[PDB]
Parts: sequence; C-alpha cells; structure tokens
Amino acid sequence: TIPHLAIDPFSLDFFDDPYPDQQTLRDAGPVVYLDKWNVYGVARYAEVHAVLNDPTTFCSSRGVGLSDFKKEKPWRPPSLILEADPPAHTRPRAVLSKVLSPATMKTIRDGFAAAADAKVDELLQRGCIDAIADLAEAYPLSVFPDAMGLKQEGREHLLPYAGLVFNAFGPPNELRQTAIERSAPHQAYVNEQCQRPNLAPGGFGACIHAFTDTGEITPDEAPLLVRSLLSAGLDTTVNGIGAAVYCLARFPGELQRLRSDPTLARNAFEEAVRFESPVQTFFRTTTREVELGGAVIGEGEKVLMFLGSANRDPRRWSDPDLYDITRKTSGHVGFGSGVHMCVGQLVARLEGEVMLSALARKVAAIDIDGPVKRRFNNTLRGLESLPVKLTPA
Ligand code: HEM
Ligand SMILES: O=C(O)c1ccc(F)cc1
Ligand SMILES: [Cl-]
Repeated sequence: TIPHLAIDPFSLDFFDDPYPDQQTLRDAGPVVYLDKWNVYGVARYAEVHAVLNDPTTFCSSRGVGLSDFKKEKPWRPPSLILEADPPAHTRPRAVLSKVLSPATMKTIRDGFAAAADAKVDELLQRGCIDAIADLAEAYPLSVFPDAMGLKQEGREHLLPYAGLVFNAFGPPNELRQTAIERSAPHQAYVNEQCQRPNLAPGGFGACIHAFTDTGEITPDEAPLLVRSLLSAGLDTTVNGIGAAVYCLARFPGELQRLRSDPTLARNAFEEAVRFESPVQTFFRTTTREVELGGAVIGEGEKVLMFLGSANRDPRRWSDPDLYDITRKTSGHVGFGSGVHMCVGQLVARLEGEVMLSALARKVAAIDIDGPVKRRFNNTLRGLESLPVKLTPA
C-alpha cells in the first residue's frame, strides 16, 4: 500500500536538481518509503503540515536528523530547543522568542539596514561580484556575529560549524562523515564562545545568559541556547539571501517590479524562502503507531519531511515553480510550522528585507556573467558561487 522508492534525497544528483524527484515523491503517494535509508517520507504540503503540527506523535527529542537518539549517540549534546519536545521545549523556546522578539528587532534594524545599504554601495563600485561570497555571505557576516556579541577573533569557524551542523542531520554519507571528521576545531571555538564572559553586553548571547534568573532557564542551559543561535542563525540567512538574489537574477521581471515598489522587499524575500527553501528537510520520529494519509506507520520510525517539496506542491500553490514577489506566501513551511517554527524568523526576514530594499533602491539590473556553482549540503540548498554584474540604478 505504501510505495517504495530508491530515490536518495541526499545524493549529489538529487541536490543538483531536486524538482523532478520531488514530483515523483509527491505523486507516488501521500506517504512513501525510502528504501535507501529505511525511513518514511512525506513530500506533499498537506502531510508535511500535518506532521509538523503533531509534535506529540512526530516528536523531535529523538533527533530531527536521520539518527535516532534512542539508538545512537548524538554527535553533540542535544539542542535544548530543536531536539526537545513539550514540555521540556516550552521554556527554552520562550526565552529565545523574547531574545529574538519584535522589540529586539527595533534595536537592531537601523544598524542592519545601514550595513545592507553600505554593502550594496560597495558592491556597485566593483561591478562584477560573487553574490555568494561578496554578498549572501559577506552581509550576514557583517551584522550577525556582532549582533550575537561575538569577539572578532575566530569568526572564520562560524560558517564551517554551521555547515557541519546541517550536514549532520543527514544520513551517514560522505558529506556527513567528512564534516564530522573536521569538526573538532569548529566545535571548540563555538562551545567556548557560548560561555557568558565571551558574549559582549547587549547582544543576543548576553541576553540569553541574562534570562537565567527568571526560572525559565538555569545558568547551565544558557550556553547550549547560545549554541543554537550560532548553529541556526547564520548559514540559513546566507542561503536565504543568496536564493533571493538568485531569483531576482533569474527573473528580471520581478526585479523590475521590486524596484518599482521597494516595500515589496519583505514579501520578495519570503517568496524566495518558499521558492528555494534553504532548509530543505527535517526528520521526526513516531512515538506510537499512527495513520498518516492512509499509511500505518509503526512506533519509533523516522519520517522525513520535504519542506522544499511542500513549498512547490501544486495541490497547495498556484504556479508553484514561478517566483512571484506579490504571492500570498502565508502558510509556506520554509521556516517550519507549529511549536518549533523558526524562532529566529524575525532576524532572517529583517536581514532579507533590508538587503532586498537596498538592492531595490540602488540596482537597475542583476545579470549572471559567470559559471554558477552549487553548494552541496545534506540539509541546506544554496549556491557556492553566483557571478553577477550589478548595474547601478
Ligand atoms: C532563511 C533563514 C532561516 C530559515 C529558512 C530557517 C529555517 C528553520 C526551520 C525550517 C526550522 C524548524 C525546525 C523544525 O521544525 O524541526 C527552524 C527552527 C529554528 N531556527 Fe531557523 N531558519 C532561518 C534563520 C534562523 C535564524 C536567523 C535564527 C536565529 C537567529 C534561527 C534559529 C532557529 C532555532 C533556534 C530554531 C529551533 C526552534 C525550535 O525548535 O522551536 N533560524 N528554522
Ligand atoms: O542548534 C539548534 O537548536 C538548531 C540547529 C539548526 C537549526 F536549523 C535550528 C536549530
Ligand atoms: Cl558543538
């Protein structure tokens, strides 16, 4: 009753062009079985959304990667928020929510926006640039580590550590094995910067340590919550901003619409998150026998959610393969859905919005003028290099 597919959604060929295989997954049925890794898969919007919104049945405390924490030791101490279920999840979530709250965005917006404008001005002086290294990477690196309160020394560890983290959610393939093999120096840096004395005052990190006296978290919980922001807060935005630039580069009609109304910047980034889904996948583990779209999944089974596929499901979206900066994007799962829905989505949108705003006001055309190279990662979708010529407005 449940179709079995040999598709490896973590192979390089899949990363190179996932969309045909994603339609195959959606159309095979609401619940598939991936023989390659012995996990269930859900690729339609309806089933992804249902699984995300039943944390009791599809839990996260046994890991949101392939590995089942009840069977294997996690490669690092479990995340106190990502890899926790209610009620243990509730109070750590509340703290990060306040640390990254609407009121906090107001304190950093002017600095984030100034840095966004300043980078686009700098890029326009060079003309031909790499929209990944020189923009998608350089901008988040110029605002986020500082907003965290990190010292200058050792920041080169941040992107490699993040790549390690997202590769580690994947199966024990060469991408994962090789990342873990090189991890030691990056883990040492990150763990050390999570200690209270190493986080500058007023930053995200210090604000986390400052919440240890409310009874929501204890002092020994703060370092791991800082580790969460250093895991999830940088590499995701690099791929989100790179996706937006890529879309604008591929769809000049939409760059022209954005230039004509720069207040479309925030939705243009949201549509970019739906269209490329930088975070492609996450796992859950069944805590009991469950019926999901006619399939009977037993207890203790891994369920792979195709977030990027759900965001392109024609059962949910009109013209899903078209980048539309005026699309009503509410409901996309690029940030997840439910109790675990990205707690840092206000930071991501702020970064994305003020960068697209700078582009909308300062750039007339974005033309690819070099070989595009993809960056392969078991969980993240994005580009290694995106040579573009920026024409000033
Ligand atoms: C384009 C940018 C981003 C994308 C696409 C993204 C994606 C996601 C997704 C899909 C989840 C759900 C995980 C799950 O359901 O198991 C999530 C959770 C999370 N994100 Fe983001 N993220 C982004 C940026 C950020 C930023 C900027 C931060 C912090 C500054 C952050 C921190 C977190 C944390 C801590 C969680 C765990 C929340 C929880 O378990 O309750 N992310 N993110
Ligand atoms: O360490 C965490 O808590 C975390 C890591 C990755 C991610 F996408 C979200 C949260
Ligand atoms: Cl670590």
